[PDB]
Amino acid sequence: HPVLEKLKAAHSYNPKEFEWNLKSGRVFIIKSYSEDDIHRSIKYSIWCSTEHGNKRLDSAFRCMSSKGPVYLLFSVNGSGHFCGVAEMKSPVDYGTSDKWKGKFDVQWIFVKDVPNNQLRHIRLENNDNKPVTNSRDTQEVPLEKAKQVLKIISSYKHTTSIFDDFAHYEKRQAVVEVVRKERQSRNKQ
Repeated sequence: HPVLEKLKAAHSYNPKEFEWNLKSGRVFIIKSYSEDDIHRSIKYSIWCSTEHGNKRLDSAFRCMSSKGPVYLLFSVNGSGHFCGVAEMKSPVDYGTSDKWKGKFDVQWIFVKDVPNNQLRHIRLENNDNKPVTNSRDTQEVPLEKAKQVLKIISSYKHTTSIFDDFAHYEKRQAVVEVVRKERQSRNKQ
């Protein structure tokens, strides 16, 4: 599969060393609606949250302007694992450019399944001491606990990725586009 080979050659997924001991920065949970959205995000380096989520992330990125990075810890709802880590790279663009209303740039860094039981011992004092694995979308992670999460995700010797199913997602999306196009045609009549 050529798209995945292009993506892996052009970007440096799952670096073997990663500075997790962040001197500055902000870290947030991302809860995706689906694997398809993750696949689309890795392929096109974009993300979109809800309206509320986008406002929070836009504000954080703009407040971090030159001081340090904004990291996104991805997990699809009800999945039982995190699927990767990406860096936020731009503010939110609301201009007209069809399922996502805004968008911002991300750089996917880790694409690897890290099970939730590797992280449940880390709790968020700013979210009623619940496990970081029980977070809502765009929940901010305090820097020290974020260091621990990034260290575990960075080091974890994973068995699978969403990449293991790349062709599957490529086909799903392709079939969807045909389905949409023909349906749209039946409604043009």
